[PDB]
Amino acid sequence: GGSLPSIEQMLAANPGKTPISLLQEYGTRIGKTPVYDLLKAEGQAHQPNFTFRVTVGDTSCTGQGPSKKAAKHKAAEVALKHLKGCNPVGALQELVVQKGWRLPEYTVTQESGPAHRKEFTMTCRVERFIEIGSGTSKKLAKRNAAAKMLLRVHT
RNA sequence: UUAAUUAUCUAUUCCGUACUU
RNA sequence: GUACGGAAUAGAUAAUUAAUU
Repeated sequence: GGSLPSIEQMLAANPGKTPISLLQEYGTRIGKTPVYDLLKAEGQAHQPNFTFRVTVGDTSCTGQGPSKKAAKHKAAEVALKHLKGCNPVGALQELVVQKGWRLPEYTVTQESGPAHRKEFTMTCRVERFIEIGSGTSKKLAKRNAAAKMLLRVHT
C-alpha cells in the first residue's frame, strides 16, 4: 500500500490551493505533466480577457478570466473532472471629497497568516471617522476597510 | 534540475473615476 | 497639483507543494 489518496480525496486534502497545483501533484502519479498554453491575450486595457488550455495525457481543456490567474484556474479545474471519469476605495474617496473633508489615509495595524498565503489588517482614517478591514493583501485589506467605512460615513 | 501557488518591494507600459488649478 | 482602482511585462526578497538528480 502507501499509495496516494484518490483523485476525489486529494481535492478535500488541500482545498485551499489552486486546481493547477493539485494537477501538478496528480500528474506525476499518472506519468503525465499538465502543459499550460495561453490561447488568448486581448483587451481594451480596462476589461481584458485571457484564455488558457491545459494538456494531461490524451486530454485537454480550456478556461477564461479577466486575468491570467483566473483564466488558468478555470482551465485546470476542467481537466480534473475528466480525470475523475466599482472600487470601494474610490467610492469612499468621492464621498469624503464631496462633503468637503480631508483626504483619507491608510495604515496597517496587524499581520498574520504564514508567508505562503499571508493576511493583513488595515485601518482607514477620515476627518472624524475611523474603520478597519482585513485581507490577504494590504490593498485587499484596504478595499475591505473602505467598504465598511462607506457605511460609516454615508447615511 | 523541472513544474505549480500566495505575499512584500522596485522599475516599465496601457486604461478608468473623483477633487483642485 | 492631489487621491483611488484595473490589466500586462521585467528584476529582487520570503514562504508552500509534487517529481527528479
